[PDB]
Amino acid sequence: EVQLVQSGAEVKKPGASVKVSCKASGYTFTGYYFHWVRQAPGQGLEWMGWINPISGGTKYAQKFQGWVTMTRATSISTVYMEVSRLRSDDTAVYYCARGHTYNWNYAYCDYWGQGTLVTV
Amino acid sequence: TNLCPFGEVFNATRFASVYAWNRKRISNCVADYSVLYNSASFSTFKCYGVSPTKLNDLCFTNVYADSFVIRGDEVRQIAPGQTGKIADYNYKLPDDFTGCVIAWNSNNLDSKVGGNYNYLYRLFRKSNLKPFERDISTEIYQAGSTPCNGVEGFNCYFPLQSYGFQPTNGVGYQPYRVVVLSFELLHAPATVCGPKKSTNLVKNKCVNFNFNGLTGTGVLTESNKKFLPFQQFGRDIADTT
Amino acid sequence: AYTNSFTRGVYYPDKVFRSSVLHSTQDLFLPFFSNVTWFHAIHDNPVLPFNDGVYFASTEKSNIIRGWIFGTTLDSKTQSLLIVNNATNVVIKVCEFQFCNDPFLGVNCTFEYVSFKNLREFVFKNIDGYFKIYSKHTPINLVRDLPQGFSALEPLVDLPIGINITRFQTLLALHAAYYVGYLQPRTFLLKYNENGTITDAVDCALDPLSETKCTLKSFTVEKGIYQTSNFRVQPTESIVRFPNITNLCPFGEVFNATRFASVYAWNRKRISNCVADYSVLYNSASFSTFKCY
Amino acid sequence: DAVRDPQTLEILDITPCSFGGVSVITPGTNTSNQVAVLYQDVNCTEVNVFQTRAGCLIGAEHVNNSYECDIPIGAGI
Amino acid sequence: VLTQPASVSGSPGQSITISCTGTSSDVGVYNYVSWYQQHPGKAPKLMIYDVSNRPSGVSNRFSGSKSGNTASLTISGLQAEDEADYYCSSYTSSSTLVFGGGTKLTVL
Amino acid sequence: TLVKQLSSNFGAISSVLNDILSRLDPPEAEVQIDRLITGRLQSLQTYV
Ligand SMILES: *[C@@H]1O[C@H](CO)[C@@H](O)[C@H](O)[C@H]1NC(C)=O
Ligand SMILES: *[C@@H]1O[C@H](CO)[C@@H](O)[C@H](O)[C@H]1NC(C)=O
Ligand SMILES: *[C@@H]1O[C@H](CO)[C@@H](O)[C@H](O)[C@H]1NC(C)=O
Ligand SMILES: *[C@@H]1O[C@H](CO)[C@@H](O)[C@H](O)[C@H]1NC(C)=O
Ligand SMILES: *[C@@H]1O[C@H](CO)[C@@H](O)[C@H](O)[C@H]1NC(C)=O
Ligand SMILES: *[C@@H]1O[C@H](CO)[C@@H](O)[C@H](O)[C@H]1NC(C)=O
Ligand SMILES: *[C@@H]1O[C@H](CO)[C@@H](O)[C@H](O)[C@H]1NC(C)=O
Repeated sequence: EVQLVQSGAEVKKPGASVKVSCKASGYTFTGYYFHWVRQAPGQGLEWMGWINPISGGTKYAQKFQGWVTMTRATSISTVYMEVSRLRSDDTAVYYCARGHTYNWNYAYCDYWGQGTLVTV
Repeated sequence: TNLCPFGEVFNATRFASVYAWNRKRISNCVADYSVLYNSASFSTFKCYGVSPTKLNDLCFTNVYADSFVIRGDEVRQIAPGQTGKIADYNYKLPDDFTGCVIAWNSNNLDSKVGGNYNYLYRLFRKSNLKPFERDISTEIYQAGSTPCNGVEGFNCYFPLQSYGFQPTNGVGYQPYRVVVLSFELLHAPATVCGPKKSTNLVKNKCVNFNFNGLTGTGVLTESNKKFLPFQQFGRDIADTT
Repeated sequence: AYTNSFTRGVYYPDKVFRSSVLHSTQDLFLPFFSNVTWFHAIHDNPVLPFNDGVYFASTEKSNIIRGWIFGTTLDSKTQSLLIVNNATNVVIKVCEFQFCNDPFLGVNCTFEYVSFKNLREFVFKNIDGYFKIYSKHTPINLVRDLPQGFSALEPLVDLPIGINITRFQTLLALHAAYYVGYLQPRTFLLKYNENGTITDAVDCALDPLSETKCTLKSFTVEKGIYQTSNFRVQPTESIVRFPNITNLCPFGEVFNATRFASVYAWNRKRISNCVADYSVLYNSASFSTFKCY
Repeated sequence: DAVRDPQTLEILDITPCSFGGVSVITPGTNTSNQVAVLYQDVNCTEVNVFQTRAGCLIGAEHVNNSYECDIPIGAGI
Repeated sequence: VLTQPASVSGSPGQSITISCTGTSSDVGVYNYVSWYQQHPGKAPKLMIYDVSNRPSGVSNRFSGSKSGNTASLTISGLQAEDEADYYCSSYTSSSTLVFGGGTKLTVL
Repeated sequence: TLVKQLSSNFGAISSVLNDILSRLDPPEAEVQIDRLITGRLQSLQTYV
């Protein structure tokens, strides 16, 4: 069965950076995209981007372009998501989610991690 | 006197994937294939054009060595005029193949827990692969209308995918190493000769001769036929030596 | 500027000794009396196509032509065979060389090797990744053009470079005219004398008399009428006709079906009147087995 | 021999394209390098030109005077 | 990007509906809608993909639909455990994934 | 004409009998040889 285990809860100051990890298991790690989706407290879901574990191809959300970096290590089956220049509006639960591997598609995020709360 | 570094080839610690299949041009050796032949450590050993025993005691001018890692189920595809993933998009022996192909189980070396994400194989292409055509290109092929722009997308992701290689798999679903020999003949003298020992030459008597694998019966005499420096053989109308 | 190749561009097709014989061989030779482009090195080093093989010739008095480059782009993006005869050193490399915008000599490598008055003929050809070099150096007394006469070229080198060669360029020594021809799969009748030296040749496709000579395997033809060949008119263009229809085959519901019957109660579906694309399945590469007879 | 066009139901004959043997008429090369060419069993169309029953003869000049036969071509020529 | 009502309520056993309104670059054809259910204090789970298809373990009383540039999630035989945030999601512009604002479903 | 025919393969891997025998095992060499036998036999019959 698909398991995604995220890093624990973080607190940051404004202007700082945070790097969240998502450890994957229970399937062929490289064979599927990883999405990041965030949710501000009491607010809706916001798509952050996708990363391809093969080579490391990414596409971000337009609104986060220039301060979000997604990376992966294929040896440990872990995806990382880094946000720089943090503000109070970046206070959110950060989810990794496993999806398909065809880029252009609907309903990307099928299997969700437990979520990482980051407070700024 | 020099020998072929088969040690570093077969006993190598690292292999490249099939699409990025490696090559080592080898020449000017004394070759003993029987060490492998009778090693009996190989799950498969077949080739076409030459019996093993007969090739051991024979000279060749040029030999290549190629190696990669494939799946058991697909091992059969490494043969002239086969079809499938590998035959189409990763490797394709020429029909008149005169080399030698070998494979053994390497589940104890190459497989690893959790799935080895190292080795790759090409999936799609616009056309068939020519003989010995390598395609390292990870260019996103575009089977659609919209521009691709390099990113992996709704049209034709990477023609490169990694095996699983979980050790817990069946027979056919475990990696088998492979080493494809190539034996070719040109007008250049045979450099990679067998472990045979020469004898003295006797003139003006009917003898059974063997010069560099070329055999026949006849009387060897001195001649005043002035061969050019690059010429090794002279021929009769009958195409005999 | 162009010139008459006359009977030049003949090399020994193999490494077998033969003598006192007319031998018929098909190989890439310079066609007799063909046009070769004439370039000048007086008071001219463009990139020429290689095609299937190149004849190169030069006339020398001061050894100005000192090298050759062979490849597709000749710009460090691909492997490019480089031959340099700097002074007394035949140097061959096959590196991904960065060549100059205008390559000349002043007065990821897989291979390295180190060794008018003069006509220096060369033949450069690629068979299955083998780069074959033939050449002949012969004394001459002619400035204007290629001298008329016959002289066969011996092979010197065979390099297993495995390089895809489509273009080439020359290298001139700057403080010697040269020609480019191309080889064609021509049949030649080669005359070897008593010493195994090629002394003459017939280009079998030069003219009807040459065709006669090749048919009779002789350089001399008795008086009479000879049957030498068969003429055929060639086709111009293709005509394709199929019935104009549009309906497709329901392979979707067959293969992608949700339910299959057992073997003894095996199902059948008669199908007809479609346009069929089997390549969608063929290249689907989702099938463990696909054979037929 | 003939086919019905699958789109438009008419019958088309198929006649294989013109071909024919080629003869070269030559005095020995010990005398001259010049030759005449006979295209057997064709008209002087597809191909100093003389149409004979033997085919199309090119390169030979046609002369009114008769002589004893030398190199025979055919049908009294 | 997609517009949902902020709140929908119903009694146990009733049918409720949740609307999702988009555009011709999302919900309009060519398009496929998904729905997520987020139970309080949990990650979202997929509920509907492909307008109306259910993943295994999703009950038949959850049904999705799409008409033009709008979509709907219908929940029949409403249960207390259905109290959750529901998000529509869709593909957009042949480039990007978008969400609705979320609908809090409450059970009376 | 008769002599030259010997140099034809008649579809064998080689016109040279010894080259077949020196490279193939009997079960394979026999096939190649049969091709040469057929060709050569035919050649003599024509001559006679
Ligand atoms: C060679 O070039 C000349 C012009 O100098 C031209 O008349 C002739 O047709 C050319 N011949 C061939 C065979 O290319
Ligand atoms: C010619 O080039 C080589 C390098 O490839 C160099 O070693 C050599 O010294 C050069 N010239 C002479 C005359 O030695
Ligand atoms: C062969 O070479 C010798 C010179 O060594 C010469 O005397 C003889 O005439 C040559 N024969 C031919 C066929 O030219
Ligand atoms: C071919 O084309 C025309 C339509 O332009 C149609 O009338 C005719 O029936 C067609 N033939 C077949 C065999 O479908
Ligand atoms: C043929 O030509 C040669 C010159 O090479 C000459 O010696 C001979 O007499 C000629 N024979 C005839 C019959 O024309
Ligand atoms: C050659 O064609 C013409 C028509 O242009 C015809 O009159 C003549 O009979 C034809 N000759 C032969 C022998 O085919
Ligand atoms: C022969 O002479 C006649 C005139 O009587 C003329 O019409 C004809 O063209 C001549 N033919 C040849 C072969 O010269």
